Amino acid sequence: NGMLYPQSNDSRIVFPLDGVWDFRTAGEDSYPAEWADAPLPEPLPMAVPGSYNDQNDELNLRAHYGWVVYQRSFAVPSRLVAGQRMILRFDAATHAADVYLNGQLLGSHFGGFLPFEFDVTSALHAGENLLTVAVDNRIGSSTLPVGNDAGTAFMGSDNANVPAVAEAKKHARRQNLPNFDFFNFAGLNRHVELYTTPADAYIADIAITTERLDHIAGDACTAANALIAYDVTFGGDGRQVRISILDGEGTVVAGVTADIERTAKASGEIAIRDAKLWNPGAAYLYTAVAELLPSRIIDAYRQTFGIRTVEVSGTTFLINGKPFYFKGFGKHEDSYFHGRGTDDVLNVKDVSLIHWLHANSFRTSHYPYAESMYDLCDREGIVIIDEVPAVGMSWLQYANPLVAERHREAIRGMIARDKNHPCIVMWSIANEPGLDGDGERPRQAYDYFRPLYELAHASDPQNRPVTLVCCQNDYTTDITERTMDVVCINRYYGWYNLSGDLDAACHALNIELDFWENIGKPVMFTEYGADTIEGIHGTHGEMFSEEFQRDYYARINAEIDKRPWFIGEQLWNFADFATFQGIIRVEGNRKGILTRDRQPKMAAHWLRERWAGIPDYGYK
Amino acid sequence: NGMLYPQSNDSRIVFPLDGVWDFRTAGEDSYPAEWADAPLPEPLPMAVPGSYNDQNDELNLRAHYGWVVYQRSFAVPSRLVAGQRMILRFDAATHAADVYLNGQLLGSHFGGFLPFEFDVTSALHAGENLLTVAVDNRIGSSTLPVGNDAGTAFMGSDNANVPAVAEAKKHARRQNLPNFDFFNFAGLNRHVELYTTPADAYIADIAITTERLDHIAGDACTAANALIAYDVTFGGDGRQVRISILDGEGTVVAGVTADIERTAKASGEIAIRDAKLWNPGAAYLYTAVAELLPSRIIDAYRQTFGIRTVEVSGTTFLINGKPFYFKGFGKHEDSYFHGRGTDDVLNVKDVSLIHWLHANSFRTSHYPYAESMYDLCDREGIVIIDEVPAVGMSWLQYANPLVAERHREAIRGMIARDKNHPCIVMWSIANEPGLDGDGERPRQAYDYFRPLYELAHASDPQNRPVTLVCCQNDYTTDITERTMDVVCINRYYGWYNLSGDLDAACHALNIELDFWENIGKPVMFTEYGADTIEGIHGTHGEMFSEEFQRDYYARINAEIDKRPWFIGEQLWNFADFATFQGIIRVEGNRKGILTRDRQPKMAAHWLRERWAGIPDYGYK
Repeated sequence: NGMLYPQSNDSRIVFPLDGVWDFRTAGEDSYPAEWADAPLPEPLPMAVPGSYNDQNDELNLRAHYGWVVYQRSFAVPSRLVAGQRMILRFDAATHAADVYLNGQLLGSHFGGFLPFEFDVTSALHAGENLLTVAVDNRIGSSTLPVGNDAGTAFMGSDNANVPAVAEAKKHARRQNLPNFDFFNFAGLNRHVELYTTPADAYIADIAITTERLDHIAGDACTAANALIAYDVTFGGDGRQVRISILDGEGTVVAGVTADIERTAKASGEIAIRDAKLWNPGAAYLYTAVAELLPSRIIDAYRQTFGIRTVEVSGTTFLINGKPFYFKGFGKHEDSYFHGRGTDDVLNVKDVSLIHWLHANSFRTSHYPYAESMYDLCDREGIVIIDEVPAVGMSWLQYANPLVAERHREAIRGMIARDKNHPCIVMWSIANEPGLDGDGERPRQAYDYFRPLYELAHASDPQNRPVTLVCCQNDYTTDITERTMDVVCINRYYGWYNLSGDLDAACHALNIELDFWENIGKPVMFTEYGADTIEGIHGTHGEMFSEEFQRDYYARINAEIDKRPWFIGEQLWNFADFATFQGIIRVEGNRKGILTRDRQPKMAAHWLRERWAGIPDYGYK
Repeated sequence: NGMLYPQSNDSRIVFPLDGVWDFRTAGEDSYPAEWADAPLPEPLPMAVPGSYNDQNDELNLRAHYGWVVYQRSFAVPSRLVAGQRMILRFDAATHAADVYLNGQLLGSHFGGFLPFEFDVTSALHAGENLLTVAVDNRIGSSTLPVGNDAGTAFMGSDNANVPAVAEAKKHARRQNLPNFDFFNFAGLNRHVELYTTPADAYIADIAITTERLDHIAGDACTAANALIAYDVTFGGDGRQVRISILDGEGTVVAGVTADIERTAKASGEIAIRDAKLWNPGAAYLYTAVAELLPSRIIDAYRQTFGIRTVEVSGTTFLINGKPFYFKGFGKHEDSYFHGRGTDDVLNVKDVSLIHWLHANSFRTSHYPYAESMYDLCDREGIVIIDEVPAVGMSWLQYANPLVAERHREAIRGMIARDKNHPCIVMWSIANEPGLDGDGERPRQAYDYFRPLYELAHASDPQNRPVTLVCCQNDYTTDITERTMDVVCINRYYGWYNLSGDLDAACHALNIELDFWENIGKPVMFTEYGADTIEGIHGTHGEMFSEEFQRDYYARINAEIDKRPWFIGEQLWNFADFATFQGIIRVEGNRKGILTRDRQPKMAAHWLRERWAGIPDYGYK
């Protein structure tokens, strides 16, 4: 269950496998088995980590459907592997992968956005090893994120009644048709590494929680006492683990030795007096050092954490008991040459842009992001809503057992991966599924989602709030969104409807606001905005101009400011990003308040000025 | 019935009324009629001719619904009006006008793209005269071009099932919702002038026709003999008219003196040897000078004309008996500050661009253009397909008698204004009306359009072919298009359907071309294309890039080159132009091969190269 990010220390070494690999495209539903047995013939170079789609302009890899195959060699010293447990970790391979080492199948994985690993202690050998990783990009009616099996991509144009068109569709080259509004970037999107733990007994998982705060200071910077809980799981095979709590200067401030009981597990609580709390805008981090004992140490793992509480109370969202206000946007992992490939230079810049804007939060629309971005947000005091790739879903999926299982896997796997970040305050279990309509459809959606909501509460030792991000729908027949712990709505009044009329758009919004006023749940925007081509200007700004985007936020934000129970504004989007090509996507989605190159459109300046005058705590 | 453009000479003077008029916005369904009795109060300046929408950036005149009132003063010497018939001509007031001169209502007009005039002999007086013109911009289900009474504009986005949207629509500010893909520019779009004829008897109309050509040269530059026919109508009240035919040097090469018979009319024929023929790419113009005899001259008009025949024969389009191929585009009367207002600097520049491109034709999409433009294409050898504003129609309109009358007025009024131009080779009676479907719908559309097809044939003394420009539809249940003289199809395979997939698009195209091969009529494109933002580039061009627009035409044009019966390629559009705002219109329609400022995109260079190798005659 545990997927602690590989660490190097006195018991453990991490050997990164990143670099420029060999690569070949292969078939729509096969690849040659002998490519895992001997060097790939006539290989193309491919950097990892990185999407493969934008790394070759001689090929049209954006159009590729099916498999591709990655390969490299690596050698490691014998004295490093001797006696150790050897683990090969894939931070992400999108969407599915088969992995081979020295011609032997290690195993397969499905789920493009969460890590998997393999024990390679016995397949490794001395000298050069040959690592082949076949990667399947296919999406469809049973994958998460959801592909369309036939027809068009999401928000695609059609003339389906034209006989020529129905006929030509039967014979068109097969391609992935996203039922989601971002490009289907594929491949070894995050890092690959070999790493070492002791073999006889090792730390397999840690979980740290904030159980209780007594007498939080008026400014929320400290509490008189913090009660944290620890849970350490071990693998392998009278034993003990020492747990030391380090403050932000590394000083030991608490420490206990705990008995390991046999799914070997040490569990307990620790009191921290004068604890320093973690807050949006004022991060503070501790470390939990777990040392498995035999003076010598058998195994060790340093787990970062932050001391804070999260609680929904009536129509308030309380962090360390203070009424928080979300200022932010949905993001994407998306950039010009990487595609969805992790890039920590961009993560760092993006976090400073978040501060420059005076935002305080974002959502991982629409898949768990690379692990380092959460470590960055823990240290920079940015709040995250962590979301699974359950985007594109409708009634066809709810009745599909394989989708339900993949959905539960993504939820468990996300929470297992990310449970220790203080910056995560809330989980999202889907983006824009079909929840409304008539007949049994609202109930069928409810019955699909209610156990997933429960599953997110039960997998999280911190028991954070759980939401479901809702599309623009008939809010009167949707019975699912209103039961979430926070209502998170995507609304495009004045863009996809009442187009360009901000008066009518604000009047429509207030009518739906009047509906949510009585539900008695905290409500926030998780999407709203307007496609905007930088450099299109007008004195009376129309759709696609910079002015219209600034006018859109100014008018919409003035409405929600009148609602005490509206606790957050996460717009769509932080930055322009790539989508499948289509008549409404001008080189992708252009709702960024920043360009794809992260430059600020007029609305970013206006939003930065508004957010500089809105406090994290106490705005409502 | 005739609308000869105002001409000055020994018997007639034209007094222009263009310039900077006074102006006011008024109400949605009314304006103050006492404004005709005195200077408009607190007036704005407004240049005439021109759309008013983009002449004031303090107000949002693009958003204006209803009436505006223009006004100016003018004075002329009494010795000029003395004894003369005084005609006040509006070349175009879009869409409807009430016209007042010195407080007297002169009358009203509907039809925003065709000239209309009033006899003011008895409403003029010495000194300053006060001219007041109310202009009505409203469109709806009984106008041509067609507006939508509720709902969205054409190609508009909606979320109609959201209750807040349905409720906000009831109270939204009224705006015109075009059922056509171009901005509803209104005002005194074309020139205003007062002109003189003799009162007692005057030339009222002139029509010249090329009746027959004997022994046309191999290169079609001359014929051994040409038979032309004249028809001169007079107003007012043993008389005669002298008709002289001047060649391009002004030499009288033929001439006749004809008897006038009462409705007063002179008609006859005139043989012209070694006649110099008007062809695409090689214009030649004659002048028919009509002189009303009493040695003195009572009245005179100089009517330009060109000698050429047009004939559809099987699957060929014959100009002077040679098989012609259309190269060109739909156009728009559209530019940055003028809106739809006429601009002769622009007309001259566009005609030079048509030459630069090696194009030979365009269509007047989707309304008759200004009269100067056709004179310019007469002298520059550019063929025109002339089209009425019947755009946006479906079954709702076919049962409306007010609309059917407007449609007959537009066809008769277009052809009466334009009959003499040799550059006009073909009439279009409608753009993209609903024609297909099931039940009685196809037959209803056929019963509506067939009398209009006959009316165009019978209004035109030259009896040129008539078409109807068809939208992308189910060509197997459309039964009207196939009965036109030439089949003119708007097709967006690979743009609005099969999006981005040029192989699938070309397959679909060929399936439809197989249908049309069996029909046996000459066929041509009148629209096809791809929105394109200049500067957007990719090595594998995706939609909106310049490379995609170029690849779109390369692939499509290689398919129609395989079809001998496919007689023309008029793409959409010559240049980017403004539309009602919406999610598919990035600052208007971007399918121009030129930008709105007439700069070549990549595709314009590619097309220029293809067209330079394609002859006007004999390519197929």
